[PDB]
Amino acid sequence: EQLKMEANIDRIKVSKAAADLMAYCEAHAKEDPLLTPVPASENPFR
Amino acid sequence: TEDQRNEEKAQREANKKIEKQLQKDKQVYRATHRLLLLGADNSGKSTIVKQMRILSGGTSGIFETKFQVDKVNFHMFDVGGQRDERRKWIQCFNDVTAIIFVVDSSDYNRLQEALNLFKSIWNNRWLRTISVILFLNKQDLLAEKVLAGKSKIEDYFPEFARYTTPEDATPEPGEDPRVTRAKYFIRDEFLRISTASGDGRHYCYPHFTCAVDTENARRIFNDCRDSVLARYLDEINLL
Amino acid sequence: LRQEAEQLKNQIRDARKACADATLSQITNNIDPVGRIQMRTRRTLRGHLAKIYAMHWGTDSRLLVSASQDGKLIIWDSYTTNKVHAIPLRSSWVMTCAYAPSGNYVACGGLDNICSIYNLKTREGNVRVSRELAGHTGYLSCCRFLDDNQIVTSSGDTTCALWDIETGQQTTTFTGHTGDVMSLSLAPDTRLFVSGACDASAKLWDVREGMCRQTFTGHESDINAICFFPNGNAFATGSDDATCRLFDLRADQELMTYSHDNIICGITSVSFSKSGRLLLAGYDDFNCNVWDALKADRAGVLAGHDNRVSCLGVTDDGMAVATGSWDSFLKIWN
Amino acid sequence: QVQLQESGGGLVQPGGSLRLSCAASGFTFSNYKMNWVRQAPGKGLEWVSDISQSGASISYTGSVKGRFTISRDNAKNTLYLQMNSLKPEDTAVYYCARCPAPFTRDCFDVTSTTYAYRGQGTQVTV
Amino acid sequence: VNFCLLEVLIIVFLTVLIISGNIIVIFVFHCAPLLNHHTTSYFIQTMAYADLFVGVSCVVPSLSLLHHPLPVEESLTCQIFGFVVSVLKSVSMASLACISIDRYIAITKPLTYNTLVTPWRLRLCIFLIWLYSTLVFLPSFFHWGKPGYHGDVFQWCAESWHTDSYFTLFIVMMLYAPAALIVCFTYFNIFRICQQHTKDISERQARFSMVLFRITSVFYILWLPYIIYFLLESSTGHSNRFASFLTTWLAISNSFCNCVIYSLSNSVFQRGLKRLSGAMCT
Repeated sequence: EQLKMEANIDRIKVSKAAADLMAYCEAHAKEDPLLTPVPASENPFR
Repeated sequence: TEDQRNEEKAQREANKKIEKQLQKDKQVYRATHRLLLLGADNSGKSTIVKQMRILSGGTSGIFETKFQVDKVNFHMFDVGGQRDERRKWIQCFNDVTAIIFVVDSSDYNRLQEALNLFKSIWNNRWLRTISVILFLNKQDLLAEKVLAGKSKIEDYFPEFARYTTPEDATPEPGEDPRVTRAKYFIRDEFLRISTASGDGRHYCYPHFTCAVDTENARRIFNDCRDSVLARYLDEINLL
Repeated sequence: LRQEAEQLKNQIRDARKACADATLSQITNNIDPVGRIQMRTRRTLRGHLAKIYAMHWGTDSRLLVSASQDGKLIIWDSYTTNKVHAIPLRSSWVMTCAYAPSGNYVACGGLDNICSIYNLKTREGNVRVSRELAGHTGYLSCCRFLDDNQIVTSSGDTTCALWDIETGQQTTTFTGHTGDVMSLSLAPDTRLFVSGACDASAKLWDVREGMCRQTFTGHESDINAICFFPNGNAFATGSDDATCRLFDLRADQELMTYSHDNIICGITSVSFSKSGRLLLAGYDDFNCNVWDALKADRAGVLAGHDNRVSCLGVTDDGMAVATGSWDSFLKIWN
Repeated sequence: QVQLQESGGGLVQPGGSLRLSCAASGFTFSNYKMNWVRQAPGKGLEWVSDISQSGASISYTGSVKGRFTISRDNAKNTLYLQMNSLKPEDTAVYYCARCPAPFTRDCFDVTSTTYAYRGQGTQVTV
Repeated sequence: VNFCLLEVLIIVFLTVLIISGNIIVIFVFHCAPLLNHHTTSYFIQTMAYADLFVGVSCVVPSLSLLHHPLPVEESLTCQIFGFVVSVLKSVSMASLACISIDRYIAITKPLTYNTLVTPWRLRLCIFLIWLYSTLVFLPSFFHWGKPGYHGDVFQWCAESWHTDSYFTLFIVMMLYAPAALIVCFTYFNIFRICQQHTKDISERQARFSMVLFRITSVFYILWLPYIIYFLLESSTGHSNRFASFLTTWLAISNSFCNCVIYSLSNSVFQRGLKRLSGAMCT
């Protein structure tokens, strides 16, 4: 049951996963509002 | 534009009407006292529900009971339909006025489970504030089941033999001393858990409750008085 | 047997461990720090009677819903600080709320074990309940909208369920868990979702088949909140063991822990930023903390509450971060 | 991954003294508080023994209070329940129950049938 | 004013610190959200408004001491100044009274508290405080004596004006002595209840083997020699000059003292002060 349920799925490389996570953080970093703070009128809470 | 001004005026009217409705419900929520009922099943939750129904509502899952005494209304929540584990939905009962706790007096084997339940209530991080009313239910059947004999408390609780009666209110148990030593041991055994730790911010209010005890809603009333009054006496020094 | 299969799974996990040479912060040590991230209460939506226990944002990232155990369901406006509606509720005990991407409907998961679904934009303009989804026996911990019509609902009867509203029956049942399933987050691609339970484990389910695709058991206690990584290959878990952890699907192995010895209270809520550098964790020691996701360092504190932080929600665009607590006060943060 | 296996137990002579162990892995053993819970046939679950995170404070159920003993070895990461002067009704399945939270005096371990942090259990016989 | 400082320095040092404490307590009450959850902290906000206004009034005679820039006849101009303080300090006085009644309600019928102290009756209490504090001392406008010895450096009241003792007796039997009676009655019953409760709870615990009063006591000991010496100099018509001026300034000092004492008294106010200081330092 659990053996056939978990057995089939592949285990990809952790270094590849860390590189992918780093790329996913870096690519959308320019439009990141809290990571890169906004202009005071552009920040709609202001 | 003028339409933006109209939208802002509409939002102002809506927030004013909603704040008016919430301000009207604030007083009725603050006035009414909420009461968690907890306990085992053989401990007569249902019979004391029937006594407050001596004194529609959603019976799906939780049961509700309304009763008012002396122009103060208590609304009292029985957690019926919920599953047995209680580590998480007992966090939801934080701001309640008092945790009523009901114990079957007669059968000594589940008393240890009730004691562990009380200890779990007392030391919980979110339940440390709340005063715990204590009820010891079916008090007559305890007396019959000890006076019939052949059922040793001593086997379950060995510290009963090295125990004596400290004090009592005598005429009600005036037929017998050994039932007095029994029931007052049960009180003392809960109160060892109660006075175990803390800073005196929540208190245990035990009552020896029979099946036929009519006015015991008023005992709930007066010890809600004691809990709220002690809360206010701490509130003087707190602010 | 089953124990030999568990040893085989430990062998495959050790193979993934051999694939895992160094830590992610060890890998991204060439990338420099995020830096300090201060924040301030840009607005303070006050107006609840009792403890705010869960909130949800809108997909406009402008309107939001909060729910408290007084029996009020309040739609706040973040920009004007005005409450659009305040639905009075039949039962007071409410453990979650959810807000449709279409914006028409609001869900109210309660401890009465009935989910309620409300329509906001009604023809008459007076707000009533549309339907009452009733198939659960335990309390309802979390619920989220799959679409406008499909809704996923976790509960304390250890089973999730996927529902359609006008039909009124459980389309799919999700029964793998042993502990009470208490958090869930759903992916942006929406065909797969995740759920953590009180048994220190997260299952990820395909929403069509309704079966546990993957199981992760890194944690040590109850798991209070879970959240997908934005680009969809990972998720973070906030759990009562006072540790937070980042888990991956493709590697099928946990990557990152988020722990400091001085803080001891359990994580209550968790959320991500849009970019995913910036992880946000509510807490019982009264202050939200905010972590660099890829260095596991405490970037900052967002402390403005007097009681435990129940709920924590980031906007879609990623500017504002709403937070509620048991002090009945909801606050919008940067 | 959390891990609990019991060891020891089975049949012994009725007056005998029987030693049991519980191994715990996947967490810091130090901060949690341990319980033993026994299941007699045709019964519900019952809490039997309690010991804190420190091991300085300790508590016993009333029946086997003067009779049995419980010990923790946090550095060795093991739990032990020794039975002394056994009595024939005490035969049961002896689960090792881990408390849910750390740094926490209260627990809600003894439940209906299901619980995350119980061990699988071993059965002792008089 | 070549050597005016040897008497004016007390007034300057009092007034600056009084306004500073008022502003600090005002901001501390405003920033903390759950401070307003209690009913009493509304009255501390009332004291804070009275404290800021009393500090502004103190700043007025300070500017009179050297500059005299405004219309400086002071036959009425300084005179009505005394009216202000005779209202405003007494406003703070009546604040204590209604607070005591508040806590007395919370001791007497403690469940029905929230039905008898509605906030509408709370705004009615605050409006009757300001109205009555105006209304008692108003006939100082009507040429029948002034109730204050504040700002006695004003030489016009030092020479022309004399106390009418019937006016003095009417105002002390009208406003001062009801405040004293109400406060003593409330704290008599409150410490009765509190000590009775304390011994019972400790006896139950051993059987299984008042910052509002501090604020009140500070205010009453600080205002006590002013009323006593006020009655004396009303009674005989004999002045002790430096004693009268020091007594009046010390009576003024209570509004300065209350904010700092409440700062030390509540650690929740200390936490609000810590959060506000971390914000204002940033």
